[PDB]
Order: sequence, then C-alpha cells, then structure tokens
Amino acid sequence: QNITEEFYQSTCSAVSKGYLSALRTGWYTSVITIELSNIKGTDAKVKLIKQELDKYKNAVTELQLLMQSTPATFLGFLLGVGSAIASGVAVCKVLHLEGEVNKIKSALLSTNKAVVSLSNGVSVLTFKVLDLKNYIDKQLLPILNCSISNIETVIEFQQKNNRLLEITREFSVNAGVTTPVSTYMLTNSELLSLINDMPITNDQKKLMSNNVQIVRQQSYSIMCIIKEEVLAYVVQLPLYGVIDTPCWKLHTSPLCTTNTKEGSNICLTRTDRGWYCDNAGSVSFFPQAETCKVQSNRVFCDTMNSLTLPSEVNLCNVDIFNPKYDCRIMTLKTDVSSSVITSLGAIVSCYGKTKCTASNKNRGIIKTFSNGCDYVSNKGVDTVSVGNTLYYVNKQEGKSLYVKGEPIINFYDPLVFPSDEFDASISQVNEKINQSLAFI
Amino acid sequence: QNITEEFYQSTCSAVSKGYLSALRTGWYTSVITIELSNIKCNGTDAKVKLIKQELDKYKNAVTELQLLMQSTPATNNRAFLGFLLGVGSAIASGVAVCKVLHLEGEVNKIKSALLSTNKAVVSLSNGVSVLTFKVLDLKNYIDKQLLPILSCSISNIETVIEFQQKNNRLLEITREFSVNAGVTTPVSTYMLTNSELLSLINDMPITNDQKKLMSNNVQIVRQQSYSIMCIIKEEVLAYVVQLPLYGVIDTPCWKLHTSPLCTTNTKEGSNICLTRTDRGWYCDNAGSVSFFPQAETCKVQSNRVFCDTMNSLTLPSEVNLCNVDIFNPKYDCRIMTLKTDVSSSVITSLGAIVSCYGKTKCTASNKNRGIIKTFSNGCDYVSNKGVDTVSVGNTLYYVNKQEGKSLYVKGEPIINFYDPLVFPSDEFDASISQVNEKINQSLAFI
Amino acid sequence: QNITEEFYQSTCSAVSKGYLSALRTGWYTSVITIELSNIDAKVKLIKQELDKYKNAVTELQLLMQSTPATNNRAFLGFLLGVGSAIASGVAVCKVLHLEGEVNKIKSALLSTNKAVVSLSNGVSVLTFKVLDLKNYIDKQLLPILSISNIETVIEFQQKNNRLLEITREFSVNAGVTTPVSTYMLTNSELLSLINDMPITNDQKKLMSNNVQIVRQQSYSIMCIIKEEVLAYVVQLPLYGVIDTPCWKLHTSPLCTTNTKEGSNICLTRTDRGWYCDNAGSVSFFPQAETCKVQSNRVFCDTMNSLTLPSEVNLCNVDIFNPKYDCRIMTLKTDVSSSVITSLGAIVSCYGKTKCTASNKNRGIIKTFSNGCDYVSNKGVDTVSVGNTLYYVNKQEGKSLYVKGEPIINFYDPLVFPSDEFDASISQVNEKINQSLAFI
Ligand SMILES: *[C@@H]1O[C@H](CO[C@@H]2O[C@@H](C)[C@@H](O)[C@@H](O)[C@@H]2O)[C@@H](O[C@@H]2O[C@H](CO)[C@@H](O)[C@H](O)[C@H]2NC(C)=O)[C@H](O)[C@H]1NC(C)=O
Repeated sequence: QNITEEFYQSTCSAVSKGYLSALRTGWYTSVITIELSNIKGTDAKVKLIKQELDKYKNAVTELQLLMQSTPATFLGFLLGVGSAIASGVAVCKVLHLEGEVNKIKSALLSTNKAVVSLSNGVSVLTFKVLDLKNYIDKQLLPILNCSISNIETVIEFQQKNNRLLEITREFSVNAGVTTPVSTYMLTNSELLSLINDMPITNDQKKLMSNNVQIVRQQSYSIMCIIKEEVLAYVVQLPLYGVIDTPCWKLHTSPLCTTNTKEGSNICLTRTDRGWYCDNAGSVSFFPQAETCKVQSNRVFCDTMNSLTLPSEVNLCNVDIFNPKYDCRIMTLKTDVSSSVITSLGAIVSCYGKTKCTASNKNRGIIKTFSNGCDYVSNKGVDTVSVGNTLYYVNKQEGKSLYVKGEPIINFYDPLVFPSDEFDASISQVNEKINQSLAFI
Repeated sequence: QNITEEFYQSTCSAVSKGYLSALRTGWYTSVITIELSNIKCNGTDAKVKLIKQELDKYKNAVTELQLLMQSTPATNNRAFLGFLLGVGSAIASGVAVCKVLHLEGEVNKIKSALLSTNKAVVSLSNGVSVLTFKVLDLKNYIDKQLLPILSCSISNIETVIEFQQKNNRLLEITREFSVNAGVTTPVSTYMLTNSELLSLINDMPITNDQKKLMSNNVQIVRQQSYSIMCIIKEEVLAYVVQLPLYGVIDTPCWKLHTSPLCTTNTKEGSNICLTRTDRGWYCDNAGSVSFFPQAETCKVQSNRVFCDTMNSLTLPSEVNLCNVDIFNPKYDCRIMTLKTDVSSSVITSLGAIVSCYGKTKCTASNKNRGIIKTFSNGCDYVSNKGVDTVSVGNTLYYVNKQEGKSLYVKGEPIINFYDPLVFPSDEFDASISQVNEKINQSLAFI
Repeated sequence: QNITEEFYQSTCSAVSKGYLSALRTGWYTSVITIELSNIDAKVKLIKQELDKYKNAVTELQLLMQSTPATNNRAFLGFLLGVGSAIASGVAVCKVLHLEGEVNKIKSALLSTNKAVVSLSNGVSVLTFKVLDLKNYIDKQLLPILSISNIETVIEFQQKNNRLLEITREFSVNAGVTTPVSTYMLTNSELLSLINDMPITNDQKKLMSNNVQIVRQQSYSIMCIIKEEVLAYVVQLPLYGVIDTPCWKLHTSPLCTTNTKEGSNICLTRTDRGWYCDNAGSVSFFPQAETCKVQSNRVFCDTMNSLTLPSEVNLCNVDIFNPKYDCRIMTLKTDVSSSVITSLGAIVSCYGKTKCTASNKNRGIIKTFSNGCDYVSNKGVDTVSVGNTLYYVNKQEGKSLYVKGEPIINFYDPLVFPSDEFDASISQVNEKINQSLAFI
C-alpha cells in the first residue's frame, strides 16, 4: 500500500505508517485425535514388521510418559504476565474426565471432523486425522497369528506409522508443547479445512488461509491424553479479533549534545518505541517490536505482548511537550553511535569521532552524518555504515518526510539535567530540574 | 499436593506455596558409543544401487562428525534480577570426559568393555567411573551383511530396508550435532532412546528416591540434559550425555508474583508507583533460599519444581519476611519506584493480580456467562474459582484452572504511606531503606 | 595460543587476552536450486509418495507467497543498532522474481550442477543444482503413467526425502533458517561452495576448517518456485577482520564490607564483553554470548557490536583516566556471585555467604572473605558460592593478580549515588559535587 515515514528531527524518532493490523486477541482450542490399536522359521519380513511394531509400542509407551505430566510451558518490563497455553491446558484437563474421551471416540465413529460439547460447555472441533487401529486390525493382526511375503506390507506400515513416530519425537524434545505447529501435527490441508469450519468471520477465514505459515508460528500443539485406544492432543489456534485497523511503527535513537568535552554532554532517548495499532478506541502498544511479524503492509501481533494506552500517546511524535500525554524518555548518557534501519530509511545517531556514512552500491558515499541525530531515506541509498558496522537499508518503495526541528536536548541546562534516569518522562525531568534549581 | 495462594493487598503481590523442590546440584556423565565400520564394484543391479547410495550417507556422516570433532566443544559464555547471576559453563563436567577420551588408549578401554555386552561401567584414566553404552553396532552389521556382497550383487531387498533403518539413527544424530555446534539440549530420542535412558537411570549410583523421581519425569530429565559430541576414533563414535542430579528434593518451594502498586489520584502527575522486584521462584536449600529470578528457567510438573542452581541466587531465609512484613528490619526488601502507571495483569498459579490504573477497562469473566467482576483503580486479586479469563484494556488473559485455595490478605496499600512531593520516583532497583534514606535527605533540605 | 589473564583487584574485573579475531563484515549469497517436475498396491505407495511431493510444492508456493519476514527491533545490549541480517540475501530473492531471471539460471545449470551466473542487478552469484527431480519423475515415473519394481518406490523415497525435509525446515521457520542444515546445503556442497567462492585462500582455509561455525552464522532464505525451479538463497558469512587482537572483559559487583549491610555501597563496571581491534578502533560486543570461541579464535558478527575508541582499554589500567569515561553502575547489588573467566574465577562474596574454591581430591584450598577476589584455575577445579557450584576452565595459561585498593573505598556512603543503572566515573563525581553543595 501507501507506506510512508516521518522523521522528527526534534526527538530523533521516526514513524512508519500505512500498515494494517492483524492482532491475535483470542484462542480457539481444537482436539486432534489419532485412533490407536491395543495389541500384544523366523524369516526377515516378519522380523522387520516386529521391528516396526516395536516402534509403535515405544511411541505409545512414551506418550503415556508425557501424559503423566500436567502440561507446563524497551518498555517490555511494563508488560503483564500470562500463561500462553492456559486456554488449551484447561481443555486438556477436561479430557481427563471419565467418559469424556468416550464422547469424542463415539462422535468420531461415522466421520473424521465433528463438534463436541464437553462437560464444561466448550464447543470444540474434533479431528480424526489418522486411523492406525483400522490398519493394524485389518492388515497386520491376521499375519501375526508369523509369515508374510508381501514386502509392500512392510513399506505401507512404515509409511502409515511415520507420522506417529515424528509427532511423538516433537513432543519429547518439547515437554509436550510445541510451537510452531508442524505439518506432522497438522498438515496444510487439515489446517485449511480447520479454518473453514472455525466460528470466525469470512474476513478472518481469508486472512488465516492466505497466511497459514503465521498461524503455525502463533499456534501451540499440546500433548493431552492417551486413553481407550485414543491419542489426543490439543491444537491452540489464534483468533484475530482486530483486523485492518491502522498500525504504525515508532523508531527511536539517542539524542545527545555534541559539545567538545564529552563529560559536559547530556543525552535523551524516547523509550516508547515499538508497534502501535488502533484498537477499540485506545491504542495497543507493543514495546518489543521483535514479537510482531510483518507480511508486506500487514502486521501480526499478539495482544499478550502489549499495553493498552490512550490514543493521545500519538501526540508525542508531533509535540513531545503536549500537556495531554506525559511522553516517556530516558536520560542515560548513551553517547555511542548507532543506526536504526527503519521501514523507508535509517536513523543515525553519530557521536564522538565515529565515521557515519550512507553509501550507494555504485555511486559511493552520498551522505556523511555529522554529530547529532539525522536521517536518510532509502531513495538512492543501499547501505549505512556506523563505525565498523554495515547496515543494509530496506529497498521498499515509499515516501519519507523530514520534519525539521530543534533537538529538544538543546533546551536543557547540562548542570541541572538529571542524567541517568532509566525510565522517566517529560514531566518527571521538569520536576527534578525545578527542585535542583530551588536549591540554588 | 495442596497448592495455595496468598494475595497481599498492601504490597500488590502474591505467593504460590505448596510446591516441592527438585533442584539440579550435580551431573552424571555417561559415554554413548556407536561401533563404526571401516570401509574403502562396477556391475550392479538396483538393490545394490540403493545400498551404494545408503553407504554414501554413512561415509558422509562419518566424514562430517570428523569435521565437527575438529573443534573442541564450544559454548556461548557471558561475562528480573538476571544480571545479578553468575557465569559458568553448563557442560564443563561433560567436556572433562571428552578431554579424557582423546588420550591414547582411552577409547580402546571402552571398546574392550563393550565387546561382550552393550552396557558397562568403565573407570577412565582420570578416575571417573562412567556408565558406557553401545546403542548401535554398525560394524557388526556392515562387516557381516554388507561386506560379503562386496562384480557384486544381491537381490535380497530386506537387507536394503534393514540397512536404511539401522543407518537412520546415525544420520539423525549427525544432523542434530551439525546444527548445534556439537552440543544439543534437550537430548533427543536419537541421542538416547526412552528405554536406554530408563535403564541408564536404573544403573546410576543414586538413591532410590532419585531413581523413582527421574524415572517418573524423564521428559524433564531430557530438557535439563546435554549431549556433547566427543570423538570419532578407532571405529568408535562416542558422545557424552550429561544427566542432571537432583541433590535437593522435597524442600518447600514458593513462587512470588508482583505487580505495580500505584496511587489512584485523579491527576496522573501526582501519582507515584512502587513495585516489588523480587519476583521468581524461591526454594529452601541448605539453610538458605535458592532464588530463581528468571522464573522461565524452572519447570513445573504438578506440584514439583525442577530448577538449575546455576540460575539461582543464594539468599538468607529471612527474605520470606518481605511477604509478611515488607518493612521488617531483618531483610531490606527490594522495590522499584518507576512510575509505571499503566494497567496490567499477572496470571498467578491460582488466580490473577490486576493492576488497574487510569481509564483502562479491567474485568474478570466466566466461561460462558460473561463479566462477573469489574476491577476499580488500584491493585486487586481474583481467584481462579469460577473465573476463566481476565481482560485488561485490549489484552485477554486466560487464568490457570489448577485446583487450589486462594487467600486474600487485606491491607492498606503501602504506597499510601509516602508523600508524593518527596517520593523518589524512578529507582530501577532500590529497597525500602534506600528509599527511606532518600526521603530524609529531601526532607532535611526543608 | 598464549592465553593470559589479568585480575584488577581495584575494580573487580578481569581481562583475558591472547585471542584472535574473526569478525563477520560481509555476506556471500548463493542460489541453491532444485529442478521440479510439473505433473494395484505398489502404485498406492507411489501415489502416496507422489502426493507428498505435490503437497510439498504446494506448501512452498504457499510459503513463497510471503516475502521473507524478519523480527526487527525499533549488559549494554540496548545500545546496539537495528538492521536486518538477511537484507543482502533478500535482495537476491527480489531479483529472481523478475521475468527471464530464472531462465538464465535454468540455462546455466543445463550441462552442469555448478555455475556462476550474473544476475540482472549485477551480482555474480554462484548457483548450485543440488537435486534433479525433473529427471527422475519424467524418466521413471511418467512412463508408468503400473509397475511392480519396488526398487523404484524406494529410489523415489530416497530422492524425495531431501525435498520434504527442506520444506519442513522452512515451514516452522517462516522461510528463514539458521544455522543452515545439511538438508539445505550438504557438507560436501558447502566445502565446494567455499572453494569456488571469490575470496582469498586464507578465508577459504579459515571457512573450510570451521564449517560448523559458518553454518551457525549463515542463513537459508526461501526465494521462489517458478518455471519448474525451486530456488533458495544460502547467505554465507565473509570475515573481513581476521587475526587482530581480541580480549574478554569480565566484571562482578564491588561492594563495601561493613557490618551493617544498609551502610554498604556497590559499584559494577558495565562494559563487560568481547573487545577486538578493528580498523583503528575497537569493536565492542556487549553480549559476549553472540560470539563463538574456537581455541583462541573469536567469531563475532559486527552487527552486534559498538565501535569504540581504542582508549577504552585504559579503563582496565586506570579507571580514573581522563581520556575515556569508564562506565559503571551503582545499584546496591550486595549478593554473592562468581564469574568463571578464561583462566580463573572472580568471586564477589558479601554478607554471610559461604564462598570457597576447592580441588577434586584435596578439598577446599581457598576461602573467600567478603569483598571481590580472584583465584586462578591452576590447581583449582570448582568454585562454590552459596548453593551454586561453578566449574573453572582447565585451560593452560598464566594469570596475573594486579593488587589494588578497591575503588569503592574512595567514596563517602552518605553522598554516594546508589541506584544508577548506567553511569560513569565522571557522572558519579558530578552528582557528588551537587549533593555536597547542598550541604
Ligand atoms: C567532586 O566530587 C569528587 C568525588 O568525591 C567523592 O565524594 C566525596 C563525598 C568523598 O566520598 C570522596 O571520597 C569521593 O571521591 C571529588 O573528587 C575527590 O576529591 C578528593 C579530594 O580530597 C579525593 O580525596 C577523592 O579521592 C576524589 N574522588 C575520587 C573518586 O577520586 C571532587 O574533588 C569534587 N569536586 C570537583 C570540583 O570535582
């Protein structure tokens, strides 16, 4: 779409706008099931099937060993704390009630996909993706009560047993909870049909179908129960209750004075960088922008990694001194040079004797940054160098706008400025400055 | 057991108690071995063609493990309170065994003891009595079933399929070591199968309590174990499986949940906050308390907690008084004073702490009935009894449906005891006494 | 090599020197290709195994639907910059979507498996054909469309395995994997990829002798499925800085040891990590876990570094020097800990903690008193601090103990600014002159 950026010279920050939201807000719990079999002149083929049957016994013995265990799994320190799989573990706990697997075992008699009402009222979508009991009771039990010369029986059993062996492996090195959800746990044809039957909007169906590889990354596979010849595990799928609302990304870098004595210098950095998305009259703020996933101009975030802020937080980009929101800063003296590759350019904080440049593949250096905080758009720029570090800029097409302004750090007297404030605000600094002045 | 929770309204914190400890204090290093075959025909059919392809994989796997072993095993070393932790190598005990196996005649000592059996106890030259395992004998299979066929031909397809099955474990063990620089964790079923691990545990020189504990929680043992690629020499592939030893068992553990405690005045610039910074796992250990500040390093199975003491701080047992009397003179309880006047929730073991500030909508809902509690400004708590979800702003939290009793300890929020005009806001890691000292200075200035 | 250590008693820090640098400064992008085919009981196995190939290709098309995506940001690790590691390899992915660009590779990989192709953007890439499924399916599986030659089923199973496995790795990694697996690039393919690479023989010898490190620092980016070609990019590191001196700085908290633990003040150097000489400056790596050590060589990615003046080294010799403002923090961290260094251990013992250094067979050989001290690994096997047991490195090297007055003793506890998350020697002196002027 129309991706645009604004660099604010006054605050050493940039906003990339034009994105669309797809926020994980809820969970959908489904029960995936695998129908198991309960079973007990020696040539080579009977030996091979006993070897392949030993694996089936080993995997079943191991999954019972996992089922022994009740399932367990800048401003980010302000976030809350919650259990990601608490919604799926509660469903798993229900499946441990007597007759509850028997309800699923019974409802999955005439079909593979079914909606089952549990004792707690959760309407779950149950799946039978593999029937090993049918294969063992039809093709392998009569041939063992000890001679077969159809080698295709060995390969067919190897192929049919393979998915079970691998699902068991994934659960073994992951304490019974896996993420992302592999194609062994749930193939694409199973996932796409699971989406079509999901109690979601047609917009959410189209969104999840065109972005299945994100659904996998945001989903959990929880090993649940082995009981009554049934292997059941829970797949916890994302619900995107917020879709196509505006998102924007805020990039910040340190803003420092460039005086000759580096000990008479003070710094200032906006701490509110991350993803911002309009959401229900407020703004969902994602302080660790690494937890969000971007597909073109769509951004996938999980609300568990967010803060719900007033919409007035956006005024901090236009007027960081506005009275409506107390914009958050830090005053640690971070007089080292760095760069931040934005959506359509690069913020460069250049301090000291550092060589900071932006170059082109064939043309050469096209901008040399002086001390302070500056910005260059990706137009004609291929890389950015800061000291010995080379950064590649994004070659995405979009318009950058440079908002000239006086660096706000110049408005402060270094002799009273409270350096080393890990997390403060415009008002806390002003409060601390007025106190230190009254002592004079 | 009986897991219980206490919410302390005065400090906006909760303690989940009733747990039993299983803290890693030692290591057991075992040597896993695979006896290799030393191998060096034009006229072929299709079955020998498949065996030639599968034999190229065996050669490539051996060639790669030799390339990986070229590098002495390597680790990535350092130099809420996690920056306070120490720095040590987790696999240092297993690397010492690898160093011994590179001594001349040391691999041959293992080769001899695993000649007539698959499991054996070997005393190394450094005095370590290791439990050695021969989990795969490709030398016997290749020299008996594949060497005579090597101008050459066979039409027995069952040898091709059996060879693919026997060679697979080597190929998968090799893959895991290649994408993990020779050190893997957790230990996979290829590195050590479930039946081999259970028998390895049964022969281990430990008490029956630890045997029953490790046996009933093998999938935890895997995650807390390391597989260290060691040596290929004299037709032997050897790697070390480093297993945890739980020297602290069945001592009391409890989890501390904290959330910001702020004043709820109308003007958001007159509001001050306070948060207990000591959250994490606490376990009684040897007259002290092992404190695990990164509560992600501990793994909980029902009412048992598995932690690694390498990720702990050793505190006096008086640190527990901070939950009863945060102003006690015996321990200086640690708080922070950053003005964190945003709403958030903390999902505990048996409930939810809700810090609601400003204009944020904080509610607690039921499975199907909907909102059953609306939180007002301040710090409150709801039990998981009858509650399924918690909403704070646009964030929906699911509570844990574990069964246990919650106890609400009513008390005056201690943030109300401070004058906002002298309160030292923005203290990243301070204590009750450090704050009190800073207030007397700003008051003595009047 | 000759690893040496110095412990500075005055600042509770130790420097391990003698290492050699190998710093990632550039990237080599190569295009790996897989030529695809467009399409009783024994055919049942062939139909099932053929469905896997169709589904795997169907999935890669579903994965390729998404231009590769990254998780970018917006002790001092928060001071680092922000950049995309795979941006150079993503540029190749963008080129391969241009018309006629795949056919250029398809043409160059007609008579051989390895070829150098000049792309439309001017990048001379080394292209590889590691699997030809088009040949197998159009020659052995198209004519059967029954056959009861079971060796055809197994041969297809063996040839299809790598494709299915490459698809799996991309599915649980959003199309970008690291390290690069043997499926993405086998060891013989990587060794030959290095040998045909336009680099010096020294870097070839370096990369060849440390391939499992090259894998960890390399990325595999899924690119395109088009015109019967599956193409992905393997992004390999180039080490532009080699054999310059590196050293590691270990720090631990330095506190006073008075009787009342509330009259005690602490001080910790925050500049711990890896330091390597680089282009007249010093590349500083604050999270030393991002570096990988092989014997005495240090492999780091400059994307995780800060470029500091070379005078930063004076902080180890004279922390009060005027040339560099040495960085400290003053949080009251009066808990005991140990730091295992290259040749010894730093021990910060405070309060009532039992801190000892023991031998395997001899027992306790040193008991640490309150404060910050050091023991060399010579004759020492373990260190105990409270309930935590640390193993020392048994590496051979000499440690040098630099005796000095702990600098925390130079401060008046009544004016010392405790709770400074990241300050410096001069910032602390500045705050004390102010707090004294108020008296
Ligand atoms: C500004 O303050 C510094 C630091 O003084 C410190 O705080 C004092 C209250 C006391 O605790 C000192 O021990 C601390 O050093 C002054 O530098 C000190 O100067 C005195 C001179 O007698 C010397 O003994 C100290 O060692 C110095 N401090 C250090 C860390 O070396 C400085 O003189 C003050 N004034 C100015 C203008 O900088």
